[PDB]
Amino acid sequence: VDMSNVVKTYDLQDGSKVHVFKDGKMGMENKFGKSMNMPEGKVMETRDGTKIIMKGNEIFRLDEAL
Ligand SMILES: [Cu+]
Repeated sequence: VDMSNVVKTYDLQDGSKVHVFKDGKMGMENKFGKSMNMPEGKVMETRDGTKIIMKGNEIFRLDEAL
């Protein structure tokens, strides 16, 4: 992964990673570095307990206010 152009990574509980790039592209790799299609509309939990959903090429994160 070209981490110098990655602005945010989400480290998922299952060891996969979602990477969001400076130009707005997004990709995913499993724990072995194999590319994955991103599951749109699926709740995914991060290692620190955050939950996210990807929809319309955007990341939505559990509202910390609640
Ligand atoms: Cu995505």
